[PDB]
Amino acid sequence: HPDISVDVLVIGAGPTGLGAAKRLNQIDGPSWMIVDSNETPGGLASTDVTPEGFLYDVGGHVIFSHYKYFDDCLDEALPKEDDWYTHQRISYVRCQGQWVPYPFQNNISMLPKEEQVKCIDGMIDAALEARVANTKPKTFDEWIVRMMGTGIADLFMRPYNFKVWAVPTTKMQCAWLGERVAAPNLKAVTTNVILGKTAGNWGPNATFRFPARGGTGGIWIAVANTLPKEKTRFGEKGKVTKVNANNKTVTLQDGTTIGYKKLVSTMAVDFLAEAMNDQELVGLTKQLFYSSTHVIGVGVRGSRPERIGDKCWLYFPEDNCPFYRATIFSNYSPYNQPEASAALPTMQLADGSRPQSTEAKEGPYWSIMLEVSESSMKPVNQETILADCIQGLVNTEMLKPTDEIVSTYHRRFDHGYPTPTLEREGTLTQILPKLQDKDIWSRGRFGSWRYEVGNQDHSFMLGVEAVDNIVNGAVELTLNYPDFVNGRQNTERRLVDGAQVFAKS
Amino acid sequence: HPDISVDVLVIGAGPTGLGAAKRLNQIDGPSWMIVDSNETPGGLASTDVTPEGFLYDVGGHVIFSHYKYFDDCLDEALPKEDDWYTHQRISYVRCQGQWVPYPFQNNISMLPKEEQVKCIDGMIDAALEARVANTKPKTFDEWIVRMMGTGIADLFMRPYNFKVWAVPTTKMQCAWLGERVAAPNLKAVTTNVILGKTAGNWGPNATFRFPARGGTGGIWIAVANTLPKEKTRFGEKGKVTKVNANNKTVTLQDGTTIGYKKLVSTMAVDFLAEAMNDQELVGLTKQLFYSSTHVIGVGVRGSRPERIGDKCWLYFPEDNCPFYRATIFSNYSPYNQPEASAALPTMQLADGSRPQSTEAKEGPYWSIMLEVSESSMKPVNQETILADCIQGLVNTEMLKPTDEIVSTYHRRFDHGYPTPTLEREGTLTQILPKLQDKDIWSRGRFGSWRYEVGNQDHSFMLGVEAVDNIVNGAVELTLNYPDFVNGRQNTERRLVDGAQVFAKS
Amino acid sequence: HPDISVDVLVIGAGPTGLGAAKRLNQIDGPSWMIVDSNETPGGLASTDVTPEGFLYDVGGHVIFSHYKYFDDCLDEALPKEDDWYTHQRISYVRCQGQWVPYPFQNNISMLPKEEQVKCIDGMIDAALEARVANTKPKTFDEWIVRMMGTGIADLFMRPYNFKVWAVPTTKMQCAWLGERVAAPNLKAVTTNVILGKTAGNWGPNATFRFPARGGTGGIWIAVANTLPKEKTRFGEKGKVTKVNANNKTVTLQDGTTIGYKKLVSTMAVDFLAEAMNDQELVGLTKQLFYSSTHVIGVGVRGSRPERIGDKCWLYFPEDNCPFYRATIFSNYSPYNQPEASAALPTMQLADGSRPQSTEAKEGPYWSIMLEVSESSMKPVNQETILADCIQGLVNTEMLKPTDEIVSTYHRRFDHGYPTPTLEREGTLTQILPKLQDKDIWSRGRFGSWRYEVGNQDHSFMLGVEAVDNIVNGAVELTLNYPDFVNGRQNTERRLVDGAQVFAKS
Amino acid sequence: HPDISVDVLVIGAGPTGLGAAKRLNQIDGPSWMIVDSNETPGGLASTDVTPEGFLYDVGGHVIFSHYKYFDDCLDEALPKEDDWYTHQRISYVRCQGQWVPYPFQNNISMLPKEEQVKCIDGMIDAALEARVANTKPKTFDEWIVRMMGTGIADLFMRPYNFKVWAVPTTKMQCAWLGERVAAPNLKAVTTNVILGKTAGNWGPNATFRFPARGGTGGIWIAVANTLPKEKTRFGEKGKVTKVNANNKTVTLQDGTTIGYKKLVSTMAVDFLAEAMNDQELVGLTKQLFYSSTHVIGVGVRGSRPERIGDKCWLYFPEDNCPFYRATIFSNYSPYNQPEASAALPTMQLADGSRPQSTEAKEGPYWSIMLEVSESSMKPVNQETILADCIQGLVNTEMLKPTDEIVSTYHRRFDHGYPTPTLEREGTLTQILPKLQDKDIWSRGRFGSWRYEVGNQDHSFMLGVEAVDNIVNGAVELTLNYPDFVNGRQNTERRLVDGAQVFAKS
Repeated sequence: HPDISVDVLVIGAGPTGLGAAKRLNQIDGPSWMIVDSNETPGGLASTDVTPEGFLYDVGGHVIFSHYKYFDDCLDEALPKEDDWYTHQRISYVRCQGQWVPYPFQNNISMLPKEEQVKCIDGMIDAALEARVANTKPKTFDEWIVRMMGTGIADLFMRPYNFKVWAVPTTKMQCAWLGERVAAPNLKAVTTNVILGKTAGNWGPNATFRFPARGGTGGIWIAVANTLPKEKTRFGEKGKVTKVNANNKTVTLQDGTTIGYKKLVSTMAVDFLAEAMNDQELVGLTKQLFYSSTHVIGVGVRGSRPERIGDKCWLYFPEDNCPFYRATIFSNYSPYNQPEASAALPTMQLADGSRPQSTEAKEGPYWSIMLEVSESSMKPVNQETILADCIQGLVNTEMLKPTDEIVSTYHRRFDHGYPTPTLEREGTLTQILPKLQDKDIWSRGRFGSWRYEVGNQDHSFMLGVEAVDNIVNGAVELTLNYPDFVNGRQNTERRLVDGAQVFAKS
Repeated sequence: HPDISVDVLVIGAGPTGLGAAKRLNQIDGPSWMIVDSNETPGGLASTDVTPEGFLYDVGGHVIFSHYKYFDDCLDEALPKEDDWYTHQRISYVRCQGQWVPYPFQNNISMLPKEEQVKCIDGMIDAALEARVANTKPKTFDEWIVRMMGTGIADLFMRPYNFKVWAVPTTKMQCAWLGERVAAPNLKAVTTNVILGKTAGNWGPNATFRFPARGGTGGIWIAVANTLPKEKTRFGEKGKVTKVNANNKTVTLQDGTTIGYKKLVSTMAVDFLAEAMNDQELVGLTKQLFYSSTHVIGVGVRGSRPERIGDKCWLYFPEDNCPFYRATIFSNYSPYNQPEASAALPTMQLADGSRPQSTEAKEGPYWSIMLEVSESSMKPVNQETILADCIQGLVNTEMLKPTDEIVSTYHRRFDHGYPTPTLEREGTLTQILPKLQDKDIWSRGRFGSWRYEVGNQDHSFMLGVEAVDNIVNGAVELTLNYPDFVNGRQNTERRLVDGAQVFAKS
Repeated sequence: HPDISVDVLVIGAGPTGLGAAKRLNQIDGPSWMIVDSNETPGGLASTDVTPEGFLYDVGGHVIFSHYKYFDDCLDEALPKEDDWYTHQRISYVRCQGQWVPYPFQNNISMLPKEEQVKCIDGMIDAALEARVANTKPKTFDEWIVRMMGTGIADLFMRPYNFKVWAVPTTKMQCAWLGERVAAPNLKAVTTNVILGKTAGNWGPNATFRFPARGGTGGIWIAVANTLPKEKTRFGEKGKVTKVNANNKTVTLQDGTTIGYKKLVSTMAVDFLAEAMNDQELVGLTKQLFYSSTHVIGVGVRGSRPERIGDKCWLYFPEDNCPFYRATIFSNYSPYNQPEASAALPTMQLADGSRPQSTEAKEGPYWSIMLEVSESSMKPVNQETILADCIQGLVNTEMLKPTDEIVSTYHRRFDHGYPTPTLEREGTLTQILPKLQDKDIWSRGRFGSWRYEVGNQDHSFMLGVEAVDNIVNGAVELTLNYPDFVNGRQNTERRLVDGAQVFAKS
Repeated sequence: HPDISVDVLVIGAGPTGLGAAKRLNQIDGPSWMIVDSNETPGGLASTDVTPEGFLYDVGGHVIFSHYKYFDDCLDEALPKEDDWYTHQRISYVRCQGQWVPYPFQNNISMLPKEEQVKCIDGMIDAALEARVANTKPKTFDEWIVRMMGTGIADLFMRPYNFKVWAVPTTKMQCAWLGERVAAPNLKAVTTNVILGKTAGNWGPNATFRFPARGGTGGIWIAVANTLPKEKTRFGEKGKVTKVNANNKTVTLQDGTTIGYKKLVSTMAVDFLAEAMNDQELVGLTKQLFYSSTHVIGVGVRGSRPERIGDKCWLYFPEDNCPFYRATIFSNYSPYNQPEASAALPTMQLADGSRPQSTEAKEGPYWSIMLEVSESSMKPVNQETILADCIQGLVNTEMLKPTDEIVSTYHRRFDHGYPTPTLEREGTLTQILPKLQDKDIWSRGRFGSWRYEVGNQDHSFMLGVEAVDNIVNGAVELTLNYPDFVNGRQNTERRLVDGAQVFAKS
């Protein structure tokens, strides 16, 4: 007999676990509890703060929701209008000294005419091939070329994607991209070239909302706060060290044992295999591939520069900087950095020099958040990456050499991106059903390892749907059919369903 | 206040309504009731019997299930191995004096050589066109010709489908057919021709099971018998005559009134609109097209003729008989007709002549069930159709002129097939959301009018998924995504889900 | 017995007859004679002069030679360097207020951007269609739109060709255009649009030579002059009125009879039929279609305007002028108009007004030569066409309203262009063999009626090859295989062949 | 001064040389002479005879004339109807125990059904690929596969062509095949398979004529006999040993010197270079490739067996015989072998054994002529090739083991086929113009090395057209445009041209 027994045990209190917990709490049938090794819930959707008062998410986090249920829970958690700021989804690609509006191909009018020719010629070849194609592309790289042609591929998507995924495009599958035909809109691209037109894919009806305070992490603290505390176990007291799948028992770091009938596990599935002492599963999970993420944060003195303006996130295919993406984090909330009246000494200039003066000066302040990927195919020198990033900011004209840096941040996250390699699906089909047969629902960004359903809303719903499968025999649509859930508005499932309305009568 | 109040009212106890009821009963949450104007549940999945003891379903009813939940309920209803008989899915196409195994194109070796040449030439054209196609077909007819080529299309699918739908193939949409590419398998067809091969699409793996007793109707009587009797009102006492959507009140023939919070309606949506006295909906529903079905049954003295054999159902593209489909119903169960020792006089010979003797003689007996369609584009003389069908059986060499007929059956069903016209969706997307805004779930073969999800299993699940949407916020997948439910094994939803397991503890 | 007998009689001393005569004269074998109704040889390659001293060819005549034999005779006829002027092949298309370098499609960057978009979109459609094309175009019109796409076709080739041929492009064949694939060079076209570039198809090596004196007509007088005078009969005395094909006799206007063994006839073949009093041939030949040509000449006071510059010939697709082509004939030779010291009074201003003064004033002068087509499908008012042309010159900004016109010319040529209609070949393959059966070689622009071998060099060579077929069994390649002779430089036949070298030895 | 001086010297009196001679003789202008090292004209179109009286051509020689001139000279040489026998062009392919009518692909209905399936599947792939093809094949092999698909290519064209050319198909060009599209007639091939039909490409209009006496060589002896004898020098006395291209002098084996103005050389161009002591030409001509031909003749006792019948020539793709082609030479003329009354002993039986009786016995006799190719890529054991051929006759069921062989013949011809390798043209366009610059016209099967114009008529006309180029500036059409001469009836040039008619008056 174990110290604790519940119907459904949830491991992990990032978005996926909290999703499971919210649905269990709403259903209010089977007993349950949720554990996490961290005292603060949120996982990779948490937020750090520097000693100088600059917040950083785990890299650029922008919410786009495909589900009403996720909306209900965020609304419940942060119900006030001033809990949120709304922004247009404004992004550019840095290329040859220019900020090119995303998506890159509709905007090549900004490049020299000789580059436009190369790009259009390439897209003409792709259009003519697509006209007679009768096989689907097999790799990300094939998909990219067929869609963009060679010239456009080489300027952006090819080099950018290696900088993000930390594996060559030729090593990745292309199903995760969805089911749209791999072929150019030659006319649209050419029409904008001819008219000398630029056009971003944002506007009044393409926005996101971002929490007013606490960064992205503020959301998950607040969602977790709506749960009954006695059913949570967050911190050292909730760290899982052993999972005995045959006994349906979990052991915590402090020796506590928890018996379950069903397990929803949201920790990285390779960690789960180890915790299970299951050598066959360990072997299989070791076949999966992932990249690590270095988040670098830079706090800067001054009112926001005109060159920066209302930019949100930015892409960097070029090799004059180590990061693949920069976020103007100070544009997301004025509470992501200190007030103007806060006094801070200059730590260094962007050119790397350090002033002798220790004088604390006032703001205002703005803030840049950078991401650098790492894998066994792309090493990162942790000791110089901060200074390399800062030099990169100078090379891309984001910072002037004389800009005053008042805060810095660097953190490496081991499991950053689950990689859609060619082998991923073959391996997952040997892993997930095996766990399933042991009444283990492994789900989440690393729980089930599928980037195309790896955002905050997807993750949350992987937990919600897992519980719905366990209790109500629901289909796990997000897990098995990402194109299905991503291609529609999912409005049917709500924080208050008919079951609760009828029961309250 | 109404005579009776329930959370969920279900109108109709055909498979769709019975699915809603089974799911409501299993969930055992919201209060509910189910009514039907008929004392015997089953709707179009019911079974009649002649005074001579010959059973007839409402035309050929062969079950292919896409859902475990449906299987669970059938097994619960009729759990004994001897409650069912199993048969291979054996079907042929009557063509030019030959029984051609289905699928037709894989078996044209039975046709004369010069005709094989014309068929293969047509399919080569279709194959060469498919290789460069850059558009999808827009009509059923275009889809047929792209798949088969002209010659093969003209022999079977074109004339057959007119005889089924009672509208030309050029007036129907083709999304209902699913997402497969409209293109020929030229190598499959030529290979069988070169080898002189015939092959049907059946074998030990491709089977169906049929109720031992009571015909298809027997299934639904048994399923209904699992419901709590007190929550059903079947018969004149259960005939709905009025629906007041604004007050959420239903009024029955005998004046009883029922209040509901949510309505699941499975009667034909055009009747529903009439009962709502909603003139706008009456107008829209009159825009829907449907065909009526004449069912003709013929009971025949004699052991099963060799030429008939193990045949199950049969297609008739040709002009020498009015029916589009025949079923050897006596092959489905030995209890679909009287035992050999039962004595019956001969009513007539197949060529229409009087028998030599008027006395009762013994069997054994076999049985043929026929289908003739009717619409505004295809009238049917009810006065002569029985005789025309019988002459058709002689014409197609199903009966010899000498065969002795000991029973006949004819019945017209007004709502037979909901037609996938080009106009169908345009009309339905105006009807269903208006009903939905009134908390009315109109669902079923004519409740929602979509043939591609119009079988017994689809119908049952339309009711189940409607309840699940109402109670648990489930997606109505069968209703909105026919290709999705038909392309997969739906195993998640069970008659005993977690909710019930956890509650029982 | 006839007044004269020769082995080979040549009717007509345009380039074609002169070709036959030149080759007969070189071979110096069979006896021969050449006749023409005009005292001056040259036919449609002759030159008129106005009373004011302005020369006009029969519309734009620019030589491009496919044969060394043709080159040899021109060099013999006019052997001095200063007998000729060399110019680049400079041409433009007048469109929407612009002079657009030929070829039109490589220069649409001069048009408004919105129009550029339409043109490129059309040619994209054309390129994608050509990629899967499995049939050849059957009409001139289909060829055009497949090469250019709709938008580009509509701007130039379609409306221009109707103005030229005086029949719609849908009524003409396309074999005469040669064997190039009807598909666009999409990359060349979009590249120039992207680069904002213009480029004509001329340069230091794309040139023509034009005679220093006497216009094109000067070539043929000089060539004719190299023949033995006593073998020529030019003028009223040389006019053929009757051809008796059965007696192999010809009767001239003055009553003289000529007997022949072989006839090379270069008069229009419809005229030949009438002269033969052959009703079958008369019937067939009037099934052939042709347009008449109006040549309009305008002599203008002043040095060459900058806007005109080095332009040679110009195309006019648009409806603001009646002519289809203009030639800056003063650019071809300084001797095509009077010298600057020559004094001439102004006849009218370009806007039609009277000059201030009637006095004779000095030059210099420049000169424009225009062509207007006429057919039963496109009537021409002979009484207003000159004035309409002059207004057309103002509309197209070739002349200012104030420009001083000092000379005018207008002449109508009945047989101008033999039309490549869809029916042409069907008719010619009935006519030519009947004539051939009577030992009549009917050859030339209207002798054999094929425009694609209808220039000066072709015509000449048609005569040469006819003689070579008659004497030496040579293949009539220019006549039967336009694509052959046009796709190579024909170098083998020379004015001095082995035969004459060995003979003189 | 040289011993003899002529305007035009012809080296070689095979068909090419004789063509030149015949045209020079007709033109009767320049002086000329023709020399040959063999006393009997004919070259590779000569005929040998065994000591037993069996004639053998140099392999199968079947005339198909593209030219009226060639016909004229054959008619003049052998004017009587009894000088020729006419036959249909009957040929078959030996394949898996059967005689398949040519063309192979239209007759695969003869093969086992499973094999027909593989053949049709392969041709289906070829048809679909051809539908979207936009590049031409670059090798003989690519051409074959695109026309036939893999299955069919592998059964006949691939192995047969290696047996013929003695180089792999992947090493040969495909321009020599003409300009017909490389694509299958899928309908014709499947139609014959469906109807179970066979059909040869012969009939009453597909015929050839063969000389009644003296074999093919009889033609050329008779053609040579029409020449003025004093202008010929045939035999050891006419053997060219030295060519001094700079002095325009030729030296014969007996020391005689001949000066020329123009040289028509028909000897193999590699031999010409050596005789010129031109080291550069030697190096170039050594880059050409050729195969040798072994001719094996077999004289057989007996009347023609039924299994042989009216067969003319036969193809052998398979490994069970070393020859690629057999000719039933005794079907071509009754005078190709001894009369029945001729008494000859049996030399061996077809199984290789000694006959029982060594007595001379009577006929009738029939006769088989075989061809085996050899090259550096395909060596042949010359010592055993006769016996291997005879065993091959047994293996292919052409001879019974007991058949009695009364005569054998074997001869190797070093220069047999000029090979259309990928390199051929790059080499020839360096060779032929360099010879042309020296007033040397090198022409013929090995004179100009183009197999596609390498038959008797082609060769003859290469000689004629060379002369016509030299004297009348004619285009050398056969030499430079094989597709042109092969695609039409060349009727213009006759043995009596206009030149001769006019001169005789």
